[PDB]
Amino acid sequence: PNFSGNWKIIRSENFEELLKVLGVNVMLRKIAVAAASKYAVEIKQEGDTFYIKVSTTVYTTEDNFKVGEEFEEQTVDGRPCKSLVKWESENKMVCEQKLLKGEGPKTSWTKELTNDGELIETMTADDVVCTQVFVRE
Ligand SMILES: *C/C=C(C)/C=C/C=C(C)/C=C/C1=C(C)CCCC1(C)C
Repeated sequence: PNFSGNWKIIRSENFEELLKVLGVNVMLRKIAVAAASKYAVEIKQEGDTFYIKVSTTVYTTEDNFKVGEEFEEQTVDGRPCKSLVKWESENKMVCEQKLLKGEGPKTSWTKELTNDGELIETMTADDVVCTQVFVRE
């Protein structure tokens, strides 16, 4: 049992405050928080190669990477960035991002497989950490 599976969110904490740090106005933050209640993640892991598909009711993106190899994605607020994933431990990885253009808050994410079958994702902007918890569908 590795990261592979179809994961459905059961809990999201501090997501609105993450988007506030990132400059989203209140009305869209509330609509984004509602959209995150349908957040789903599909993972296929082969070694340190990861295929990820993150989706909501009306949107879906893919985001494939290999640990230790730089790649391009977008920050949570949508700005292009270059990213590098490393292991922290057997079942936790950390990704550091650097903006491709301009400046902005410092952003990163983590994924972790817990002993109790949960997937925990965090997303960070400066001081503020959002935590989302998933279970296998
Ligand atoms: C390893 C995990 C990854 C690459 C996931 C990143 C997640 C996002 C960029 C999520 C963004 C969201 C919005 C901007 C609006 C509300 C719904 C979300 C959670 C899909």
